[PDB]
Amino acid sequence: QNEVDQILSEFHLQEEDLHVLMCRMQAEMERGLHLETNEEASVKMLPTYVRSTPDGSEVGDFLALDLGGTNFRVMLVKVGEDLEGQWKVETKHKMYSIPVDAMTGTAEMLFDYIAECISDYLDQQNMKHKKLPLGFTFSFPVRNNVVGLLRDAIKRRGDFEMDVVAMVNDTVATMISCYYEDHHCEVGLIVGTGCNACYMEEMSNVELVEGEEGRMCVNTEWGAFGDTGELEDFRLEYDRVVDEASLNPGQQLYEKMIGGKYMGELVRLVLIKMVNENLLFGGESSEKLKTRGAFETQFVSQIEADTSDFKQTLNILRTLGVQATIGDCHAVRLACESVSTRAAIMCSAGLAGILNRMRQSRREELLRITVGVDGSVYKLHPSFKDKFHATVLKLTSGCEITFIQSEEGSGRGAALISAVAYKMAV
Amino acid sequence: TRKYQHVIETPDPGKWELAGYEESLPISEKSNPMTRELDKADPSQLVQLLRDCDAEIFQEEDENLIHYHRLYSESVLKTMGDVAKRVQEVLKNPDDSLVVLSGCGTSGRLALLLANSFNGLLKGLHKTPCYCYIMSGGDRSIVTSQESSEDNPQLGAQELEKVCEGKKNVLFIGISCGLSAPFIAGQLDFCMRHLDVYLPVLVGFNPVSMARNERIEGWHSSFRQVAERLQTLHDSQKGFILNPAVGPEGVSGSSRMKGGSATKILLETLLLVAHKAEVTEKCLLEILRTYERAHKVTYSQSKKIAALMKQTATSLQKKGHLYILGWGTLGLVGIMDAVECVPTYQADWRDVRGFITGGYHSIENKEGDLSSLGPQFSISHEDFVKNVLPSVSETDTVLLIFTLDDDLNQIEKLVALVKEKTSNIQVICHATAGQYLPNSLKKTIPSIIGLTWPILFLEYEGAFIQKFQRELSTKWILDTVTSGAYTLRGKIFRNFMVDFKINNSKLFHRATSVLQRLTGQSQQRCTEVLLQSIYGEQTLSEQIRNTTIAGHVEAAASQDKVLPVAIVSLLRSCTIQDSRSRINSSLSIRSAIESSMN
Ligand SMILES: O=C(CO)[C@@H](O)[C@H](O)[C@H](O)COP(=O)(O)O
Ligand code: NA
Repeated sequence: QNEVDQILSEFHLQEEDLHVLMCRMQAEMERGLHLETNEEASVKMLPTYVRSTPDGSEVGDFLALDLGGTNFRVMLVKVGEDLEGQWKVETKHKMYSIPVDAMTGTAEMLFDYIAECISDYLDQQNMKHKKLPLGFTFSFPVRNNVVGLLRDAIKRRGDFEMDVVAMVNDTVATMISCYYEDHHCEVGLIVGTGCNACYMEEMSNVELVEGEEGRMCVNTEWGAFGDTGELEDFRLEYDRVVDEASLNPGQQLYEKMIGGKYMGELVRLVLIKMVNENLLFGGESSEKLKTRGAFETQFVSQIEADTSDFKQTLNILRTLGVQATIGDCHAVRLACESVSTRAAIMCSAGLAGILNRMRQSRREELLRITVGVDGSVYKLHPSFKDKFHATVLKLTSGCEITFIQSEEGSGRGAALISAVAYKMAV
Repeated sequence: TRKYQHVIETPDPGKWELAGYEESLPISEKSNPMTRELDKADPSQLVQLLRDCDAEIFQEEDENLIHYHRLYSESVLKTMGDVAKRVQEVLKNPDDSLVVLSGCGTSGRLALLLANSFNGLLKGLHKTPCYCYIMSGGDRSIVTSQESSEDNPQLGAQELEKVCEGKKNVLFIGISCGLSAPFIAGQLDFCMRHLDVYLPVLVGFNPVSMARNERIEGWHSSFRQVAERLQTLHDSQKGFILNPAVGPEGVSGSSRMKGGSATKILLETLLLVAHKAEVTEKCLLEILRTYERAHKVTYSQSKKIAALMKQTATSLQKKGHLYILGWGTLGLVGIMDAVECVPTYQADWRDVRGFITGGYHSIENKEGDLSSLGPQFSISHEDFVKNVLPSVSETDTVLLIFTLDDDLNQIEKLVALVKEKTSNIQVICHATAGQYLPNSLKKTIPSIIGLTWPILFLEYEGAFIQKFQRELSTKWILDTVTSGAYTLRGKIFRNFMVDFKINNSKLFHRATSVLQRLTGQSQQRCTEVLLQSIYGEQTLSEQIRNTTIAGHVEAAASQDKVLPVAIVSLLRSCTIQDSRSRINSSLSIRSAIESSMN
């Protein structure tokens, strides 16, 4: 009774603890934005091509790439004002036929032809050196990687230049997609298997881009928050066991606490802890439950959304090879509840730290801003979203936050961006 | 920093901006007041001093005080815009037109660098090359220092004519830091006698009234007279003189530093505008700001630079060598700093050597491969592995300069070979924000001078500005490392050189100038004791007293401790032989002067 409450209390965090977490996040953001200490900073704060600069570029400008069989579709997306000065987005495209030799040939000559099609259409539209945000959608026939191969193809030509940050990720793609429908959206967030965030930072604050005027989307890569030890007084023993047992010992610490990848693993370790203390399952678990990765993350989501009769809970634990009691299922649910709640409040602190930064940097006593969101654990997990929303609003005092989910049924990345852009054009 | 917007803090003016400060010498020959005691400074202090001298490059003038024209002056910026517009006309007609860059020593090597750079810029746009380079040597001077080939105004005018054969429009850019080189003087003279096809442009950092007014032996005019001729054409837009004052060098005379750096900054910025407009003041300031960014990034690694300096110093002390291995154009920049160690600091060519990826094919010199000319002309990585590598010891220091876009694999394996011979491996690594050094190289390398460069949204030209940033950054590091190391070795008296082989006219007049400032006697007596030391004879005859300076140079070229002996013999009254024995009995050349100083 009280024994299981003392075990699950290690995950609990007070409102004061969430405050230091978001302030320590802000410090790592500032450290990553500075050119001096960006090398050793845990949070890189990587600059992108998504920008609102006086050179004509706007948020929503995008070059979408889509390969399918032997067809290659380049899509030019440009946003701006019309005659009335009202917001407007345009869409253009062109089809290409991949040579049979290039399809069977090595990846080099594939991207060589790809880069050739890109250069050809950019010259035709006169935007070859505008450095537009890039995105790839692949679908080959049934018989650092993609950006690196495209860079090498452009280098082999040499008629234009591309950077390693040219290709946007799914987080940035979420921001742009939601921006097309709500232009107050200046923050992107994905809380799925992994966790990342992006926001519109003042150009003058970004020292990794030689520019002083305008704004630019900053891909934080904040999953590595705590890699330099500034999160050690927030990480429990279960978190350390998970880390050392992973494929990257010491990396992505923050992501391993709020991400869904090791959510089931954390619950499993806690369950085993209770079993060894004779608080669960009579003191013995099946050989299955004692194996790493046996307790899936989807299990956690289902148990948290189950009735009081524990229909699904009993069903899952039966599959794991354990006849659980009603009291056991209650203890397991609380364990699932404890881990997911910590993930929700810490992810809230991070986002609140970003929002508070923007508010302080834009000199507004009331920041009107929309946050685009996506991810399996945000969308599907029941109690997560509400606990998330409540905790930001509690920590973002001085901001009016609106949340909108990505358009379901359009996909991720470039596919999502292209679909929403085409919808706003028509 | 009030007039224009800057991104780097420059030192406040500035005693050298006063006409009363060493009026005998022109700006390029004056001693920098900031480094009055550079001879007694630890590694980190030397970095600070030289970082301040290079910062003086970006200083703007105060119009109300009426001093020298600086980099950020209305006239200087306007001149750059005018020359740029002339470059365009050359580029509009790639068939019959040609831009020619010419210089001596460092200026010559820089001319080659910028010529190939903008040739590759045009090649990227599928255009034909329009840039050619001319240097005193010629191409043998890319690996060896031929200072003697500077005093020939005839041979300069001929080579210029030989290159532009058949061309209808030629824009000539002669480079003299300087305004002293007869080679460049003869070329400008030849241009002004053929204004129908030649448009002369002089690049320097001394006022026209500070050029050498001494009659160039075996010729009709002095440099100042030829310059004043171009200045009359300048007011009529017929020719152009681009001479912003940049200030004295950290070690006086060493025009390979600020003079070289400013020349690279000045011309690249000028030419970049030409290709961009293919002209506003807004344009130049955008490009110049990136060079200021290059200065800030470079000296933010001052700790690492100081370590590399002391490391090279310890190597030289243990009779060791510094081997500079560079990738791409950074390899050529590595050579430019290695070649100037022989004449400046009286070093063997074996002491400091540079190599490039890969060979002369990357240098793109017009005379092709020169490897057959001797052992020192083998300058590729393959040549380094084949010949140099199996002989280096622990006391040697191997430096590597590359980017994060080079073959990281062939670099990784190269470290393994060098570690087999020596532990002293230093690495200068460039990177674009935000690409990061792999743990492979990071855990293999001891200490690394890493430089991160901000993203540039400057259209097609951004990529080249990036390259120029990396080249200039590497130069400053190599400039400071090499100069700082030999400073720690005791090759500098205060902030000027005392012991150097008089290999040309400028060095002869400089040796005279050194005698004038250490003693109180006139130029008459200084030339005497200098000649007394060169020919050894106490009482100069008449066959040598009426011999031209070019003859004295040919006689002083094979003499050691020329100037130091002449200094002591004048400082304290004694025979040249007595002065010569007093030096051999002293622990150092510097100590022989300080003891004779009082
Ligand atoms: O580098 C040096 C000295 O460090 C010389 O090789 C110069 O390159 C040469 O003196 C150029 O001549 P001026 O530019 O001074 O006229
Ligand atoms: Na910036």
